[PDB]
Amino acid sequence: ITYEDGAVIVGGVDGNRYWGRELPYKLAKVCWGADGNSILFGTATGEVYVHDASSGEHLSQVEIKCNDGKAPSPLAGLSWHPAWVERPEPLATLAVCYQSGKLQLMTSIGDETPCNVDRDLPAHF
Amino acid sequence: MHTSVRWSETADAVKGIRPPVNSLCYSPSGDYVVASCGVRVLVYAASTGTLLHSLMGHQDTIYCVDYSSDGKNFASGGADRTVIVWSSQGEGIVKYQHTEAIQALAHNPTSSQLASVSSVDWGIWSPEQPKVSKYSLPSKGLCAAWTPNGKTLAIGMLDGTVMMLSKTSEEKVIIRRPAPVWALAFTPLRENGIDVLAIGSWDQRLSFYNLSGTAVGRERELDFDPCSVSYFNDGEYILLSGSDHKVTLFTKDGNRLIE
Repeated sequence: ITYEDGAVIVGGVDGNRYWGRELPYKLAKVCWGADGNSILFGTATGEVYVHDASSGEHLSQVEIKCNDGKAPSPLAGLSWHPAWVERPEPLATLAVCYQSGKLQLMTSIGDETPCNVDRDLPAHF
Repeated sequence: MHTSVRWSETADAVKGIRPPVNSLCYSPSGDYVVASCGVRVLVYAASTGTLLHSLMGHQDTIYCVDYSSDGKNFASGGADRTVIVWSSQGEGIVKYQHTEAIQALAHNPTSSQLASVSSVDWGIWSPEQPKVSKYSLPSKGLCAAWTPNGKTLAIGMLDGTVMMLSKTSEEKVIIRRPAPVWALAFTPLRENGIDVLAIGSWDQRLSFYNLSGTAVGRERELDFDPCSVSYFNDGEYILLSGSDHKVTLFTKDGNRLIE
């Protein structure tokens, strides 16, 4: 359960709060790592980070290239389907989408060759 | 596992003595190679090793060279009582002196700023804050190693004092080694969330110490005195080099596999 101020609360099935934090940046989109040990967050500006499931510290940042970087573009889609977690060559099931409509399909946290395919239309979900 | 030389350079002999290649660095991108010959920093490519840059800014011989995890700026430390911060193209960022000598340069893979290890103490130079606090140490340090997540910094010392002097936690876990600590590194592959530090103690011994100061596994004997610790295939193996005049690859347990 994540808020706009960056506050994150990871609760269990019953309600046992595993850990809560107040991250400094403004969160807008949140995903779950495919393996289940990483949590991907998205800033209001448009940047995406990878944190730990248990400790929650700032593990790394995803290498983005569809984002121009000139202005902070909000993001509209951030989903990582775990169907191929135990796949010898994991498919590009990660998806990062911005409000402009730039879709970037990565295969790992820090994939260097995403299958970024652009569309003219915008995107919301 | 077959090993074959692809390219090899050699520093020119001056007055009959070739200055040592004390340090070596690879870019996180995997292309830039940084070496230090004499008073001069040299830049090569990974594939061919062509001499790209020949920076001459240090007045004396260079001991420590480090590369940032971003792949933009690398800092080289010469024996001229002064640390110089350099850019990829060759522009010095800042040239700040130390008291008597500088020994090591460590870059945190997460945060941008680095930590220098010198005679008086280890200085913390940051791009936002030029002010660096100064404190006393028993003597001059040897090496340094940051955690891959930036948790703790380990200082390798000749008398063996390895201290967990981290800015986040003021608590210190003291390691005692009878031998000099010339090369210590933090594993990038953590199993069960354990922080392990490999120390190449110069009594021909390789030791593993966790963040609790406990000897992980056993102490492994070596046929040399290791002076350069590294990991192979992201924690799969460990690379060692020393007085054997040979490069050896060991398991994470510590057993010898292949020179």
